Amino acid sequence: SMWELTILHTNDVHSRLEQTSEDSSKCVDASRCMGGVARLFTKVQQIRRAEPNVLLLDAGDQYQGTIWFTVYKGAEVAHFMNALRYDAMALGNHEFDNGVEGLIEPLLKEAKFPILSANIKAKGPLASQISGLYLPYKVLPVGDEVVGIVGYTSKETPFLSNPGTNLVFEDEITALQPEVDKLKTLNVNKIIALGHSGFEMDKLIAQKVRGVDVVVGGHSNTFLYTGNPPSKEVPAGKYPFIVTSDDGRKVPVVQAYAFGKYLGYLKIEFDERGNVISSHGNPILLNSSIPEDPSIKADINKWRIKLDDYSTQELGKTIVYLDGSSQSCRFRECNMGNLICDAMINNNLRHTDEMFWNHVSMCILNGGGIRSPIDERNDGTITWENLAAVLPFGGTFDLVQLKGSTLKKAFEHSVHRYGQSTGEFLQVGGIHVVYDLSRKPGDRVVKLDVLCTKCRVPSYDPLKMDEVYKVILPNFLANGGDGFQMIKDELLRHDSGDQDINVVSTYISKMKVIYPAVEGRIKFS
Ligand SMILES: O=P(O)(O)COC[C@H]1O[C@@H](n2ncc3c(NCc4ccccc4Cl)nc(Cl)nc32)[C@H](O)[C@@H]1O
Ligand SMILES: *[C@@H]1O[C@H](CO)[C@@H](O)[C@H](O)[C@H]1NC(C)=O
Ligand SMILES: [Ca+2]
Ligand SMILES: [Zn+2]
Ligand SMILES: [Zn+2]
Repeated sequence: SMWELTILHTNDVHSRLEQTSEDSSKCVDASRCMGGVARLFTKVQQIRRAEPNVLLLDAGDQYQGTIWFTVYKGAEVAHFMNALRYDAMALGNHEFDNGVEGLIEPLLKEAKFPILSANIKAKGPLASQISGLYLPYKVLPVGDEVVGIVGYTSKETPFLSNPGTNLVFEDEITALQPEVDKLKTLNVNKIIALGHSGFEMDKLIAQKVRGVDVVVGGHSNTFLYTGNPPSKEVPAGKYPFIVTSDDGRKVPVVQAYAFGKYLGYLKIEFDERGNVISSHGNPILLNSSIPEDPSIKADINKWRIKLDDYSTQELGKTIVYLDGSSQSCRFRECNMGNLICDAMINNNLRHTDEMFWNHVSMCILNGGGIRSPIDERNDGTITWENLAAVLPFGGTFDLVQLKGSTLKKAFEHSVHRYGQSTGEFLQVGGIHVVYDLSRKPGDRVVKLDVLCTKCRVPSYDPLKMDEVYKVILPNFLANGGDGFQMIKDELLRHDSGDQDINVVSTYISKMKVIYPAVEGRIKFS
């Protein structure tokens, strides 16, 4: 006999509860808007009504991304994931943004579906407090069968969030294998690994973890597609991505990009012993052709009311596209990057009573901290909401005194694994950097000119290794985030500065009309 399972899946929704523009920014032209829970619901229901055996799965990073999360703090996530009748979720690295308390009380206690992570181990007083609220696996009934779903979360989570020192993030493969074996001994022949580690780790899992039939991932924002893709996202491989396992089997790996723009859709065809005979599908583009469900939309609008406080007051206006996309800001100079740094610099110079930092002209900004673009087409209005999506962490723009040799080392770190859309890539201000990627990591920086401080007229002179420089940057980087160990360890002074979003709102309010360009601050050769 045969048994067909349809896996529906989302990942990295990032609090895009409402429908959004093509590029994930705030929705304005509703006729061309995409995604959102209301639209998703409609599509999920069409599938549920057509297919008898269906599972709806999330692979983490529902938390953090828009004012939805700033205001409702995870309660919106639980509430609307419950309304969509999610079958399971894997804990993501952003689910630990508001601490463990901020995971437990809004989400884990209010979610009506199992929330999973096998490689997160609770220790000390936390263990008994959190016992049962998340699980390593869940065995779900699906018709006359059962499907084991085993959870995992990125080992990078303690460096990217706030899980605390009571949670230990074990290696995924080590953590998973006993759980998958345990399931086998419980006569569970169909096993899905749902987790939040990235496409590369998902592939390793499929290869290395005996017993796993399917891997449904997230974290890396990977778009997979079989055929001609329906939008601007460039596929990284076929959907499903077939990994050939060490134990001689074809294991489908899947992911569904990000921002609720696509619903992932995989039909698995199983035998009576839970082996994958075949699988096919593609991620479904959630566009205007799919109507928003009326009930969910009405419910969204009810919850929306509280949020409209953050959209009312126009801070200012842009007359250019503010390119805060991952694809620009992690790979090259992006004008949103330049806007944010110029604001960091400018706002700091307002504090004239402070003697030490009032000629600071140099800025570095982790591109991965830039989380949304802003559109210029509705008279390019900029509200607080628009700004919250760009900078959703709520950190500070701190001030550091760094040696020249430290900065060279940071800019070397900035491109040490270039090509993988990682967040360490540095947007800059008062700095003209030139990379040669043909060279090896640790020696990719061929030119690094910075603005002189001890000079009457500021010009760009070469960074000297033994000179000392004053730089403005996010506290995340100052605290040694994004693997910038050299900053934390080699900084000479570190002063806590102003709140990130306030700095950029204050700047925009001051300027009225903004038009940041790409000027050749970061060049390649
Ligand atoms: O998003 P994901 O697809 O799950 C993985 O993205 C990874 C990238 O995001 C950036 N990042 N990560 C974290 C991060 C932070 N504070 C994290 C943080 C620290 C303490 C408390 C709460 C939080 Cl929330 N602050 C900035 Cl200003 N930037 C950041 C990096 O650039 C990295 O490479
Ligand atoms: C929605 O996506 C489908 C499938 O890619 C496409 O054929 C259709 O034109 C799209 N409709 C829009 C953008 O209105
Ligand atoms: Ca099996
Ligand atoms: Zn994410
Ligand atoms: Zn993530």
